[PDB]
Amino acid sequence: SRRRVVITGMGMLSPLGLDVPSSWEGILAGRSGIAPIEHMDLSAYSTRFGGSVKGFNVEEYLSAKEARKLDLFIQYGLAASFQAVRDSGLEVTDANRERIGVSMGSGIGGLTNIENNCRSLFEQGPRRISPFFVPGSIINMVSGFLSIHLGLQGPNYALTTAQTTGTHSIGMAARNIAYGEADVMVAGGSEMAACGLGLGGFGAARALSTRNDEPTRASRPWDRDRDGFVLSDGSGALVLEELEHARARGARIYAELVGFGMSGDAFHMTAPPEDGAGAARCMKNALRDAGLDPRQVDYINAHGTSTPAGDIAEIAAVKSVFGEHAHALSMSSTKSMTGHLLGAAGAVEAIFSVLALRDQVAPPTINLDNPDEGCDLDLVAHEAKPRKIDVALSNSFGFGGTNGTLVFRRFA
Amino acid sequence: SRRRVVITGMGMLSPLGLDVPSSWEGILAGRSGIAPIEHMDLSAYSTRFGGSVKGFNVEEYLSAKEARKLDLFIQYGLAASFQAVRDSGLEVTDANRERIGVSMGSGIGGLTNIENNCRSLFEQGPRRISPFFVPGSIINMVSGFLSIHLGLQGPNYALTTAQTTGTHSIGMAARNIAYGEADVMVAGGSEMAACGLGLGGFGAARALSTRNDEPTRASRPWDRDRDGFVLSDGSGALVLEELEHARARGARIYAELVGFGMSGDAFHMTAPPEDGAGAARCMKNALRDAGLDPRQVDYINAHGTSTPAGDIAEIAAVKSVFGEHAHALSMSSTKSMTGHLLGAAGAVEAIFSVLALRDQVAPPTINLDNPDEGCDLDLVAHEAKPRKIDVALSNSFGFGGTNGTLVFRRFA
Ligand SMILES: CC(=O)N1Cc2ccc(N)cc2C1
Repeated sequence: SRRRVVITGMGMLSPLGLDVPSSWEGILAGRSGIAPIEHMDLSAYSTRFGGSVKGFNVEEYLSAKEARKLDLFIQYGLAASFQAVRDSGLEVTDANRERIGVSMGSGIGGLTNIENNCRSLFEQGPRRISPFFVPGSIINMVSGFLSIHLGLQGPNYALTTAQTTGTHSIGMAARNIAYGEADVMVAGGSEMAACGLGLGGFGAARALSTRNDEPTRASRPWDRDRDGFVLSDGSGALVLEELEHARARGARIYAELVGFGMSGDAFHMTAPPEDGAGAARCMKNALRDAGLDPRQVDYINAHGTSTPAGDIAEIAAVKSVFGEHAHALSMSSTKSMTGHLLGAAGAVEAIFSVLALRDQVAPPTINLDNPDEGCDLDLVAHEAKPRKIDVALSNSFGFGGTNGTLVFRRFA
Repeated sequence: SRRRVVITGMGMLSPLGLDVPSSWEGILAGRSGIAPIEHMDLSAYSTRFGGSVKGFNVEEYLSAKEARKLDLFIQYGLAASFQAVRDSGLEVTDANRERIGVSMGSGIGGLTNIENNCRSLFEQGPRRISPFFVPGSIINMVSGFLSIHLGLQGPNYALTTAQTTGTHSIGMAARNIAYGEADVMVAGGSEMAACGLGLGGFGAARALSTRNDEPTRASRPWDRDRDGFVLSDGSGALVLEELEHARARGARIYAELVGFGMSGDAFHMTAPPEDGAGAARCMKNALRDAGLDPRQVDYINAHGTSTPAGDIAEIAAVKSVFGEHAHALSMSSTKSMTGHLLGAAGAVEAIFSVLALRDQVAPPTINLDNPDEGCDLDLVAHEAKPRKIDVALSNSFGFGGTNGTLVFRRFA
């Protein structure tokens, strides 16, 4: 039957740093990775800032010759994938390669790449479209390229479920191992949507904070002055591993993955139900899946996108699932500092959640100066809060009424 | 032990018709759906033909208002999903809605919408980007929109595994049911990449047939004159159902899905290994999953893309897997008539594999006028072949070395 699943490796690019420890240091210090965007000219855009990955050197991972053929999202996913695999100390052999797979996803994928070849197509013509446009841009090629580079011959796929992609990717990889389709999976996601179509598209839908004159205070989840999410780039990857396999080889285990929930809201293409009915169903499935009393949950890492409707939905979802225990746990949004990595949001927040467990600290919600109507839970405003965390939960919600929950606990 | 999964409903948009019975009539008569592409200037392109969905009326499915928000690939996916659900006679209720989920995917997604919003971005700047650009273009919106429209609250997600997408979607939907996460799933894929960026993308990699003089003859898997694949558009969708839930409501069962294989080649970003190592591993994994010996397999719907390296690698794979049984089974490429629907290839080709079981006939590989070196198997050249079929394989292989196999068995 169902095997248990532990975290043996983590890798990350965020607007807070080029690895996990540097990113985490910023999280505990309540530092913002949000700044005006420099790689393009956004004077015609209603939003001109985001969470860029700053100082990324792809030639720490790939030959410039390969890197040139690949969209930044693919570069970011490989960067985090390679970190996580090295962090696991796992050796890939002919003996285990067929039992090691990969599920790295993206919400949008190679939008910069499609934008640039679109430029070439319209300004010059079809014959200037790169021969590398398809394999360098489509979402499954983080899983593809990682498998080619490392010899991973296990299950090879990618999810695209918008802002839920990282949680879905991690959770379903765990089910791969749980049910014995694999002993190891590299799982998470990557996003680089900070191009014309991305900032314009989200801008057109009026979803983005337009606080161009103070980018670091734009992402203010549950604050009454919130005006949309902040668009950020990066990657999260975890090495998920069957528990006995991890023990046999003496792997360092950060935490166990005990619970995964999915659920459609069936409510609206882009709007979350104000009652949190979808988040509620999802967390309930995931806590059942983990065989837990909801009162065991100590820390929740919220979706916490800093949109009006999304944030309030999540208070209502947590009050409804946890009843009075909603006032005992701590809930925070690391999106306060990183902004919204979209399909990678689930991945980086999975790792922040595992790190709350290791270090016994609730990350802060920075910029929560004036909590909104009903937002009366412990939201770890401003400053990290050292506390007892046995069980941590990470929530994601996306367009299509798509929901995911991951439940982690300490392994000893 | 594990719940059994059956097919109770099927839906399709293809170059051979706007539904399954019309597509299947096409298939068994050896008709081509390939023609010069219209309503689009391909003067500057090396390929000017493909498999277009001819005569599609989205308003049979959606309001004009709904449909104007959504890329053709999503319209195609919804059409297939709606056909399939209706074909199943499933009643969605408050009692069962949490146990009905969706896994509809795409290889490439919303190229045509990205192209048109790009046209507007480059000519007039970002204030001409549709506010429905993002949710109207991202790959999870077939699953999103279907779930919202039918009120489905089960597992809500999408796969994107290039030309393997449709197969992976159906396969991992089947897993959700087997391991009791859902009782019903709508699964498959949709694709409409016949924009400048698709034909130009694949054209730039010289992956496409350039036989503009005889478009019906361009797709010729295992023929010595083949010169790359034909780009085709459309959708497949299956209603997957746990057996006891099918029988309890007196569902018409087309066939049972007994076996699912995934596997990475870990070989090359675009190229398959010459010896079908990947396809071999994947078919072996799928037959082991089904608890079947290779001698039990009667019909294989090949990937059969009409690429020099792709077609011959599949011959290698089958010979390696089926040894002294490889000439006994019939193996045909329906891409000989449909061309390559990319991420929807696996969905439509799963349906054709189910109807091969229902009607006891192997669909032809048309245009196999001169089989290449080593292509001495029963590739059902030119005409449909009635024969005994108890076990059917549908193989899919994609960029990133991503493999998928589905094993269907007759039900009586
Ligand atoms: C043409 C056809 O087969 N259908 C099935 C179906 C199901 C639901 C909705 N909204 C619309 C339609 C149209």
